[PDB]
Amino acid sequence: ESADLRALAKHLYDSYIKSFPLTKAKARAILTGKTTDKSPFVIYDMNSLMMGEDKIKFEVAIRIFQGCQFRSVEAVQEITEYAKSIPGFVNLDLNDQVTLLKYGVHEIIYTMLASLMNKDGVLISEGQGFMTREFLKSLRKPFGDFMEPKFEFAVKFNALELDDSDLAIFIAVIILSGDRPGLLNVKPIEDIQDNLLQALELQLKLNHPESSQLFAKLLQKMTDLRQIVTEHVQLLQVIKKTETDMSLHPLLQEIYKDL
Amino acid sequence: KNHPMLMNLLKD
Repeated sequence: ESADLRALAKHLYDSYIKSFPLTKAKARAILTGKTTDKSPFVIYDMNSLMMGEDKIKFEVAIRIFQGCQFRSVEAVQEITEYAKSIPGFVNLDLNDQVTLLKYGVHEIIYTMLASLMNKDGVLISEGQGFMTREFLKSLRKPFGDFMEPKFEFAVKFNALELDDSDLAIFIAVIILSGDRPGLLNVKPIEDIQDNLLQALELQLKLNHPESSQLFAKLLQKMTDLRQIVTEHVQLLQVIKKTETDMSLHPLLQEIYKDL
Repeated sequence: KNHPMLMNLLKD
């Protein structure tokens, strides 16, 4: 039955709008400056950064880091609320609900971060900002390579033309994974994933019939995510060695057990 | 080890 999967697909688009205030659509309207309804403040060097706050309400490299760490937590809270709305997620072994979040969360961040990105920068601060890719690359040595990996992935990723209804199910799929180290009841997690996967596959053919082997292409990107996360996890640690100036958030370092 | 902050994001 296919009309069962269209229920699950439209259901996860309701949760997605309810759990994530800035969608890809709202972000496209902003990034497509042809919709110059209310443009954002471009931050392209250290001088336009200091002018950022005064206007778009908020060392530079540390200050930008602590910024993306403020949104990181506001994403896990939205992800986590979205995690709860995936059928059967609340009924799972609550010890594995933590394992699902711990390993799956950054992968959703980078997925949805690609929405706010294009070749040149990233929508920041509810879409009121737009920090430049080059400015970020031209940061201090340990940070000149913090966002660039994500910008390279997002360019490959956004070429799939996924929309919010698409992304929703793909988001659920990533969350529900058996691969995660330390899962207890691996069996009931895989049961629901196959539902989402089936739901994903059908949603993709309906909304993108004129691109065959798209459901194919998307899943290869699910493993590309784990490389971003890993490499980012380990580069976040060598900075913890040289930068005792930093105080990383509780929630983030609660999940930042590497490997 | 069991991460306390997340469990309070699930209950609520």
